[PDB]
Amino acid sequence: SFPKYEPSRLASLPTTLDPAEYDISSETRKAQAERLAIRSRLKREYQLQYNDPSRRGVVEDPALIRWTCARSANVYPNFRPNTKTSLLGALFGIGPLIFWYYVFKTDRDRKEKLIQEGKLDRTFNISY
Amino acid sequence: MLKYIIPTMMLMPLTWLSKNSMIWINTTLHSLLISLTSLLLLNQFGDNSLNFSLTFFSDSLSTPLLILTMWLLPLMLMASQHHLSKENLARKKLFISMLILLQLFLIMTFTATELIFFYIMFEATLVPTLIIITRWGNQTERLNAGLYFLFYTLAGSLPLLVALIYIQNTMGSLNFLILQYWVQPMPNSWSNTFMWLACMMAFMVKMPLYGLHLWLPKAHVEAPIAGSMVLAAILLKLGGYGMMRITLLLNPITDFMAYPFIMLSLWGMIMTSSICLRQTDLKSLIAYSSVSHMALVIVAILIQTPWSYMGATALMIAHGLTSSMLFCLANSNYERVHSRTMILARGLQTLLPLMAAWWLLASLTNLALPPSINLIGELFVVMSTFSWSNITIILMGLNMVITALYSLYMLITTQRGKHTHHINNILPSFTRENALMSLHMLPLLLLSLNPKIILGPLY
Amino acid sequence: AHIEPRYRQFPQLTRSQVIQAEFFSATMWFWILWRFWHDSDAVLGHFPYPDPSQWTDEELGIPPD
Amino acid sequence: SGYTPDEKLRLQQLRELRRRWLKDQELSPREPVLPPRRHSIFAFTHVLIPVWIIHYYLKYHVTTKPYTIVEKKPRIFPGDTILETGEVIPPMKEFPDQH
Amino acid sequence: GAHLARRYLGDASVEPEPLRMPTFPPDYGFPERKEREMVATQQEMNDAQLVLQQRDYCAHYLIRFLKCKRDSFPNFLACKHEQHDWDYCEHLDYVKRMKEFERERRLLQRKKRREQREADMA
Amino acid sequence: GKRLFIIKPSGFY
Amino acid sequence: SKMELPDYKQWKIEGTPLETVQEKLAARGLRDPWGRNEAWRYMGGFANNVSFVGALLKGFKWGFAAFVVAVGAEYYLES
Amino acid sequence: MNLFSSLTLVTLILLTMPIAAINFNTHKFTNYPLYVKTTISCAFITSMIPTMMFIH
Amino acid sequence: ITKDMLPGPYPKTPEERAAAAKKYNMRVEDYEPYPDDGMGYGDYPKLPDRSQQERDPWYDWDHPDLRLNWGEPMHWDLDMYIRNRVDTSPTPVNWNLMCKHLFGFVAFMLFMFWVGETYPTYQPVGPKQYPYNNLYLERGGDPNKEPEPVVHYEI
Amino acid sequence: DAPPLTLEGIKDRVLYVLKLYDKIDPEKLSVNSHFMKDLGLDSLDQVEIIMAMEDEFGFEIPDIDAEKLMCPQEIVDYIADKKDVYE
Amino acid sequence: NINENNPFLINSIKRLLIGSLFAGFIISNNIPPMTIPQMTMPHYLKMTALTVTIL
Amino acid sequence: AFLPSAAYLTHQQKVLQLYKRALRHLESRCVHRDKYRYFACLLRARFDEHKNEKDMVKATQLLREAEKEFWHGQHPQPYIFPESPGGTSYERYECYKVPEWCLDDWHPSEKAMYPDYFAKREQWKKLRRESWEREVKQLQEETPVGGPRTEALPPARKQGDLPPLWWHIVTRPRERP
Ligand SMILES: CCCCCCCCCCCCCCCCCC(=O)OC[C@H](COP(=O)([O-])OC[C@H](O)COP(=O)([O-])OC[C@H](COC(=O)CCCCCCCCCCCCCCCCC)OC(=O)CCCCCCCCCCCCCCCCC)OC(=O)CCCCCCCCCCCCCCCCC
Ligand SMILES: CCCCCCCCCCCCCCCCCC(=O)OC[C@H](COP(=O)([O-])OCC[N+](C)(C)C)OC(=O)CCCCCCCCCCCCCCCCC
Ligand SMILES: CCCCCCCCCCCCCCCCCC(=O)OC[C@H](COP(=O)(O)OCCN)OC(=O)CCCCCCCCCCCCCCCCC
Ligand SMILES: *C(=O)CCCCCCCCCCCCC
Repeated sequence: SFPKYEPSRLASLPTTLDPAEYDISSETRKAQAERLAIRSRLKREYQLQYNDPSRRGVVEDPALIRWTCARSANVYPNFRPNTKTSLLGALFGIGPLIFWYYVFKTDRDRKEKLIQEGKLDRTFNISY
Repeated sequence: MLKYIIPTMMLMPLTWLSKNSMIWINTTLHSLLISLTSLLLLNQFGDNSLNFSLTFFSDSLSTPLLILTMWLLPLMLMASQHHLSKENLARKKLFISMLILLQLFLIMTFTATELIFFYIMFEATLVPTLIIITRWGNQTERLNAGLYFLFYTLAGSLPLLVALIYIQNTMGSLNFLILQYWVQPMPNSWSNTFMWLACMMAFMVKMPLYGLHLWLPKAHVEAPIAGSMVLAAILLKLGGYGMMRITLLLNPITDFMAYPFIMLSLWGMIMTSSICLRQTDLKSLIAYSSVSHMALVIVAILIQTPWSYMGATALMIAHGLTSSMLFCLANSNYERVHSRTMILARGLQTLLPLMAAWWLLASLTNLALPPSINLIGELFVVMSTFSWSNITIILMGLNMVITALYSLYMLITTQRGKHTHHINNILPSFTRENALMSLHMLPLLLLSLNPKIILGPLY
Repeated sequence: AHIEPRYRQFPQLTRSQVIQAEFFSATMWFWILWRFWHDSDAVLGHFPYPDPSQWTDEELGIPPD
Repeated sequence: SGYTPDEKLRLQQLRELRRRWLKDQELSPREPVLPPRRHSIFAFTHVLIPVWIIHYYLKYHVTTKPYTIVEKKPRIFPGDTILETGEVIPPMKEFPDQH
Repeated sequence: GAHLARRYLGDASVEPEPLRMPTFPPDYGFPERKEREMVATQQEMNDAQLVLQQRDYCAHYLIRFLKCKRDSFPNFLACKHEQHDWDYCEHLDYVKRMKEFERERRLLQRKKRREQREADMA
Repeated sequence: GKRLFIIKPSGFY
Repeated sequence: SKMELPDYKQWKIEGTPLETVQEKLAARGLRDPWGRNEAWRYMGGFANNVSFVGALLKGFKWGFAAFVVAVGAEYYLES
Repeated sequence: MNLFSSLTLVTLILLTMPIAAINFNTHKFTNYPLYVKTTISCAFITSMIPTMMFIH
Repeated sequence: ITKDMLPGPYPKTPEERAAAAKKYNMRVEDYEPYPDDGMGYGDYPKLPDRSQQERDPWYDWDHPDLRLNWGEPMHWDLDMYIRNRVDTSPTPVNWNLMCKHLFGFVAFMLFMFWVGETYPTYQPVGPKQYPYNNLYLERGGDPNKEPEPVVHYEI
Repeated sequence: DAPPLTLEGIKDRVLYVLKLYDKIDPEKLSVNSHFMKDLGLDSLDQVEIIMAMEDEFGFEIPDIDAEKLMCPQEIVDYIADKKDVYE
Repeated sequence: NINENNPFLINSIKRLLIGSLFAGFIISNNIPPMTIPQMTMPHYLKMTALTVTIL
Repeated sequence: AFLPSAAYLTHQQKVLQLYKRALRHLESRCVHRDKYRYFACLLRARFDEHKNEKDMVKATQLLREAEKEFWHGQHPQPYIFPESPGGTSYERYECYKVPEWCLDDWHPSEKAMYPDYFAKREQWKKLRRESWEREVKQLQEETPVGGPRTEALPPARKQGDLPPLWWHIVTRPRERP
C-alpha cells in the first residue's frame, strides 16, 4: 500500500509517524510533566532576570558556559588512550601526511626526471 | 639603527616621568613620531642592502617588518588603555614599559647583522611577552599558556644556539653579509640533517608549524589585547624572518629536508582552517586562522623560489595587519559582553553598523580579496607552489574555500541574524575603537596602491 | 488621485496603463508581422537545400563500371 | 474549549498596555525638532570636468609613454586611399559573376 | 539525417567518414577537372583582417560587404545585397561540400559493387 | 500623518 | 480612514463553477459551506478571463491593422 | 583615438564618482538613488559613443 | 560559574549520574552521556542529534534564531546544527531513494554523453576547403620553408 | 501601499467572512458569538474558520493559538496583537 | 491593493520592453560577421527550434 | 510533543492539527479554488466518517494511518505564508527590530530632537521600575513550591498593578519597523 518512511541520520523520522508519540500511559505523562516543570523553572529563572530593570548586561547562561567548557577545556582531562583513540589518531593524523608525501614526492621525481632529460616543455617558463 | 633604538629607549623616561593623566597620550604621540620616522628605512637599493654599521643593517625584508613593528606600538597603546584604566599607576607604567621593551628587542631583532645577536634579541623577546601574558591576561589559564609559550620556544631554540655557535666556529663569522659570500654547500649527511633541524625548528615553533602550534591558541587567547596584537602581528614573523635569513646556509640539503614540513604545512593549513569552522571561542578562531595563514609562509620559504619569498613577505605583512585588526574587533565585543564565546552576541550590525563595516572589511581582507596585499601574498605563494608541484593547487584551492568559509561565518555569527535579547550593555562604538580599526585597515588598503615596498629583498 | 484599494472586487484601473499595454502589444505584433513580411527566410529558410540523389553521375564523375 | 479566564485577563491587560505603547510611539507635529540648518551642473561636474581630467591624463602622461595605448591598425579594403600617403589601394579581380 | 542511420544502424564501410575524406583521388572519374579559383588576393584579405575561417574561396564578397558596412554608417540596413551575395556564395560552397560527400558516397557504393562483382566472378 | 518612531541605534558616534 | 465593505449578500455562487461543485457534492450527499466566500473570485470584473491563445493575441488586432496600413503605405510610396 | 579612450575611461570614473559622494557625506541626501540613476543613464550615453565608433 | 556546575568526568555511580543530570538541568531518565571510549566527553549529555530547524518555530524561544531556551543543555555540535548549517529535518522522499535517483540520473546522463561522443552527429558535407595551401602562411607557417601544394577542384 | 488595519476594519472583515459561511446565520452573529456554545459549530468548523481567517488576512495563526480562538472578538484581538493596530 | 501606476515602474519596464522588442535586431545587424553563418540546411532542420518550441 | 503550557497533545488536538495540515497540503495539491473546495468537502466527509468513535485505541490507530496517508500524499513544496516560517518573507525585518534599550544609549543632542517622545518614555520607565518589585512579590506568592509547573503567567490580581513579566511583551518591536 504505502511505502514506510525510513529515517536516516540527515533525515530523521517525523513526529507524526513515530509510534512512541502515541503512548497514552501514565509514566509518559509523568516524564512530560517533569520536563515541563524543569523547562518552566528554567524559563522563570531566565525571565526574572531578563525583565529586571536593575540588570544591565549579559544574563549569564550556565548552559552556554558549560557548553564551551566542554568543547574546549574538558577534552584532555577525560581522554584515555586506548585502541580506538590510537587507531583514529594514527589514521587521521599521519595517514594523510604519508599520502601527500608519496603523491608529491612521486610527482616531483617524475617532473625532475622529465626536466633533466629535456622532455618537459619548459620553454617560456622563466617565472618560478 | 641607532636613530630608532634611542627614541625607543627614551620612551622609558617618557613613560615614567609623565603625569598620571598623561602617560597614554605622550607615549601614543611619540610612538607615532617614531613610526613616522620609520619610513627612512625605505632607502633600499636594487643591488645592495642598507648597511648601517657592523651591528645593524636592513634590506627590503626587514624594512616592512620594522615599519609594522614601530607602527604596532601606538595601536597597542590605544587597544590596551581601556581595560587597564582601573589599573594601578605603577603597574600601568610597567605594562607600557614592557611594550616599549618588546619593541626595543624587536627592532634590533630584525636589524641584527650577526646571527647570534639575532638569537639574543630573538629570545629576549620572550621575557616582555611572557610577563605581559602571565601578568595582564584575564583568565586562569594564562600561567599554563605562558609555560607553553616559553617552553616550546626554548626547546626549539636552544639547539639553534648550538647550531649558530657551530657555524661561528666553522665559517669564522655569523655576519649575514659575510655569510652571503662565504656560504658553502651543505652536503647530504646525518650531521647536516640535525644541523638543518637545529637551524630550522626554533623558527618552525615561532611560525608556528602545524603540530608544534599548540602554544598559540593558548598564548594568543590567554593574553591581553596588546599581547595578542604583538604575538600575531610581529612575533609569528620572527620565524619567517629567521627562516629567510637561515636557509641561505642550508643549501642544498633543504631541497629534500623540506618535504615532511611542507606536508605538515600543506595538510596543516587544511586542518587548522577547518578547525576555524567549528570554534566557539572567537579569539581561538583568529588564532587557528593565524596558524593557517602562516603555514603558507612556511611552504613558501621551504620551496625557496623568488615568487615564494615575495609572496611570503607580502603575506606576513598583510596577515600582521589583518590578524591584529581581527583581535582588536574581538576585544571590541569582549569589552562589552565579557565573554569570548562567538555565539553569545549575535546580530551586531543592528546595533553597531560602522563597526560591522570594519568587521566586513577585516573579513574580506582575511579571505584574501583582490587587490589587497593579503591576496597578493596568497596568490604569489599559490603561483610558486604550482611551479613546485602542479597538484598542490588542490590543497591550495580547497584552503581558499575554507578560508572564505570561516571568514564569513565569523561575520555571520557575530554581526548577522537576530540579536541576543538578554544582552543590553552593547554601547555605541567609542571613537578610540573605530580609530584603532581605521589605523589597522587604512594602511592595509593603501599598501594595495604600492605593494612593491612589502615584497622583500628580491622584488 | 492615486488608486484606492477595493475589497473582493476588481480594482480601479488607470487609462494610461491600459493604453500603454495595448500600444506595446500592438507594437509587438506590428514588428513580428513586419519582419516576417520583409525577411520571411530567417523562419522558413534562406536557400533551397538540394536533394543529393537528383545529382547526375557525370557531374560527380562516376564512370559506370 | 479555548482560553482560561486567567489567560483572558492577562492577555487583555497585555493588549491594553501594548496598545498604549504603540500609541506612545507616535510623533508630535513639532517633532523631529531639528537643529537650525546651475541647471546642468551634473553635466559639468560629473561629465565635462572628468572628460577634461582624463583627456589631460591620456594625452600628456599616457600616450607620452610607449605601448600604453595600443590601437588595432585600421581595416584596409580594396579601393581605399591612405590619408598619410595618398596611395590608392588597387581593387580586386573582376568577379566570376554568380547571379 | 538519414545518413546517420546509414552509417550507424546500417553498414559503415560504404558511408564516407567525415574526418578523413576524400579517400579517392580528385581525378578518379574526371578527365581534366579544373581547380577552384581564389578571387581575393592574400594581401587583400590580410589588410581586410579577416578571420581565418572567413578566408575561404568566397572571402571577396565578404570584403565588399564589410567595405559597404563601413562606408554606410550609421545606416546599418543599406548593405543587404552584399550580404545576400556573400550568403549565396557560402551556400554555393556548402553545395560543393555536399557534392563532395555525395561523390564519396557513390564511389564507396561503386567499390562495394566492384568487390561484389569480383567475389561473384572469382 | 500617523508618523511612527523608528527605534534605531545611536547614529551620533 | 474608514473603508466600506460591500454587501455580503451579492456573492451568490449561481453562475460560477462553485455551482457545479455544489452539484457534484449533492450528487453524493454533501454540501459546501464556504462557496459564498469563494464566490468573488469567479464573479465581477474577474469574470470571463481570457485563454492562453487569447493572452498571446493581445494587441494582434491593432497591430495587424497598423501592419496593413504600413504595407499599403510602403506599396504606394515606392510608386 | 583621443575620443574613444577618453569616453571609455570617463564611463568608469563616472561610475566611481557616486561612491566618493556616498563616502564623503555628512547630510541626508536629496535622493541619492536619483543621483546614481542619472549617473548610470549618463554612463550609458557616454559608453554609446565608443560603441558607435566600433560599429563604424 | 563554579566548578561543580562545569562538566566533569564520566559518571559511573548512579548518584553521580543523578548529580550530572541535575547539573545539566535534565531528568535522570533522559540523561545519557557519550559512551566512555575515551574521546574526551566526560559527563556531557548525548543530546538526540537533531537539527535546530526541526524545533517548533512558533514556540516562544529565548533565542529565536537558535530556537533554544535558557539553561537548556546545548548539543555538542550545536554550532553545527544551527539553521545556517546542517539540517536533519525529514524529507518527503526517502534518503536512500533520493541518493539512488540522483546517482542513476547523473550516471545515465554521463553514459549517454559518452555514447553520443562515440557516435556523433554531422552534416552530409565534405571538409571546409581553404585556399593558399590550406592557409599555410596565415596559420603561422614560416615562409622560408615551402609546404606541399593543397589543391582544390570545382564540383 | 499596504493600508493599515483598524479594529473596526478587522472586525468588519472577520464578521464578513463569517457571514459568508453557510453554518452561521448573519442575524444571530455578533462579535461575542461563541462557536461551540452559541453558534453550535464543530471543532472542525472552528479549524475551518481559523483557516478562512488565514486566507483572509494573509498570515498563519499557529495551532496552539488557533485552538483558543473561540469567538470573533478573540480572533479580532489576536489579529490586532499580531499586526500591532491602533498605534 | 493591486497598483502599478508609478512612472518609475512604467518607464523601467518600458525601456527593457523596447529592448526586448528591438535589441536583437539592432545588435545583430550592427555586429560584424565573426564566423560564417550556416544558412543551408533541410526544411525539417531549419524548422527544428520553432516546431519544438510550439510542441 | 513540545508546547509551552500543555505537557502533551490530546487526541483531539492531534486530529485538528492533522485536519488543518491535510487541508493546507491539499490546497497545495489542488491549486484552483473550486477544485480545492470540492476536494476539501470530500476530505471533510472523510474526517466526519470516523468522528463518532468512542473506542480510543481504534481512534488512535485511525489517527496513525491517517498520518501515514498524509505523509504519503503531501506536496513536496507546500504553500507557506510569506511571514510564516519557511516563507519567503519570514524574519525579513528582524534586522530592523532594534530593541528599545538602545534608546538609552543615544546622545542628548539626538534625544533633544524628540523631546515629547523621551519625556513620554521616562514615565514608561518609571512605571516599569515601580511595577517590578510588586510583580516579583506577586510571582513568589503565587508560584507553588518546587517552582512553576507550567509556563503560564498570572494576570495582575489587584487594581493598578501591572501583569508580571510584562515589559518585553509590551515593548517588543513592530513587525514592520
Ligand atoms: C594615495 C591616496 C589614496 C586616495 C584614495 C583612497 C584609496 C583607498 C583607501 C581606503 C578607502 C576606503 C575607506 C573607507 C572604508 C572604511 C570606513 C567605512 O566603512 O566608511 C563608510 C563610510 C560611509 O558609510 P556610512 O553610511 O557613513 O556608515 C557606514 C555604514 O554604517 C556601514 O558601511 P557599509 O557596509 O554600508 O559600507 C562599507 C562598504 C562595504 O563594501 C564592501 O565591503 C565591498 C568591497 C569589496 C568589493 C568591491 C571592491 C573590489 C576591489 C576593486 C576596487 C579597487 C581597485 C579598483 C581599480 C580598477 C581595477 C583594478 O565599503 C565601502 O563603501 C568602501 C568602498 C571601497 C572598498 C575598498 C575595498 C575593500 C575590500 C577589502 C579589500 C579589497 C582590496 C582593496 C584594494 C584597495 C585599493 C586602494 O565612509 C566614510 O565615512 C569614509 C571616510 C573617509 C575614508 C578615507 C579613505 C582614505 C584614507 C587614507 C588616508 C591617508 C591617505 C590620504 C588619502 C585620503 C583620501 C580621502
Ligand atoms: C621544538 C622541540 C624540538 C626541537 C628540535 C630541534 C632540532 C632537532 C635536532 C636537534 C639535535 C641537537 C642539536 C644539533 C646541533 C647540530 C650542530 C652540529 O654541529 O651538527 C653536526 C654534528 C656533527 O659533529 P661534528 O660536526 O663535530 O663532526 C665533525 C664533522 N664530521 C661529521 C665530518 C666528522 O652533529 C653532532 O655532533 C650531533 C648532532 C645530533 C645531536 C643529537 C643529540 C640531541 C638529541 C635531540 C634533541 C632534540 C630537542 C630536545 C628538546 C625536545 C623538547 C624538550
Ligand atoms: C567541469 C567540472 C564540474 C564539476 C562540478 C562539481 C564540483 C563540486 C562537487 C560538489 C561540491 C560542492 C557541493 C557540496 C557542498 C555544498 C555546501 C552548501 O552549499 O551547503 C549549503 C547549506 C545550506 O543549504 P540549504 O539547506 O539549501 O539552505 C536553505 C535552508 N537552510 O549550508 C550549510 O550547510 C553550511 C555549510 C558550511 C560548511 C561547509 C562544509 C562543506 C565544504 C565543502 C568544500 C568542498 C571543496 C571542493 C574542492 C574541489 C576542488 C576541485
Ligand atoms: C539526420 O537526421 C541528420 C540531422 C541531424 C541529426 C538528427 C537531429 C534530430 C533533431 C532535430 C530535428 C527535430 C525535428 C522536430
